[PDB]
Amino acid sequence: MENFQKVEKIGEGTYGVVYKARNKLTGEVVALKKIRTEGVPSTAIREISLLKELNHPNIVKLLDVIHTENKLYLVFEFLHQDLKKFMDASALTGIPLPLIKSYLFQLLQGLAFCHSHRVLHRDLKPQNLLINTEGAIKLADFGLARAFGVPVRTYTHEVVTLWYRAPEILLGCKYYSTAVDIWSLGCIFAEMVTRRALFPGDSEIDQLFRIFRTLGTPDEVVWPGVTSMPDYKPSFPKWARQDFSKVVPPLDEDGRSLLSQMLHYDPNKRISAKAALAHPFFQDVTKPVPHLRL
Ligand SMILES: NC(=O)c1cc([N+](=O)[O-])ccc1NCc1ccc(O)cc1
Repeated sequence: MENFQKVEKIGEGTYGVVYKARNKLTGEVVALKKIRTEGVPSTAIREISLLKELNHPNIVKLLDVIHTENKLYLVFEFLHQDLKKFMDASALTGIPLPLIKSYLFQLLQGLAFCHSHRVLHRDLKPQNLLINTEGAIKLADFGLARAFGVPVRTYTHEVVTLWYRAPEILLGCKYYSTAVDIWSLGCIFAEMVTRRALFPGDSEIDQLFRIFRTLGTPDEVVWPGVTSMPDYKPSFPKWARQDFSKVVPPLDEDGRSLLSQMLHYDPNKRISAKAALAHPFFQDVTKPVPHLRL
């Protein structure tokens, strides 16, 4: 709009183009997201508007929702870097364990807050985890998935990443629960530790089979009800579960314990954000400041 002087093109999310913009008046620097079509559902705008009240230090603030000419703009507080970029920049030496722990602890606080307010993310990934020079990390796009929906790609021929998708979503479950976010975060925690994606599937089935190959093909024993799920097939190969010690070496037993609880197959057995915060892994948590090159 004419109220913003597009500084640059921050990128192209799974909803639309994102710009770093400066408020001509306030001078405020923000992230402006133009949402993808021909009318804008009033149900969507109401849902979105509710999110302006969902404020927490570990949640990227949604400053404004602007509906105009079949176009919807979301104005968000701006942060200089995402975790995907930071991990790549830290690929040679790895992110120090104290910082990994701090980030996981903060992300869990953010999740606990949203979940206590009955708001789910549903599409957590390194790119929507934003960080600043203060050692803070925040979750971006909370609640957008429900307020809207999800197509085959993003909106314009852009492959949607499935690497962080919970198995219940992959097996066709129609009702998501807060557990899907814990799964995604577990996958991200593993990636920060090993410096490699945990389950980098390139198709829905490859995603599911990569999970099965590591955690074992689920059955009625570990996941009651799994064989009755929409896309479950009796023909799925039966893989034995691997040792966590081989999954995220050289993570210590406190870390491996927490991760295994975040990756339980049964959404109901999967640990909650609130409960994870009390896990012994965080007994010595601190808040280190990252070396950020902007
Ligand atoms: N709220 C935000 O600040 C932000 C928003 C989205 N987004 O998709 O809504 C993506 C990245 C973001 N910042 C990190 C960033 C900043 C500058 C860059 O050049 C690249 C990444």
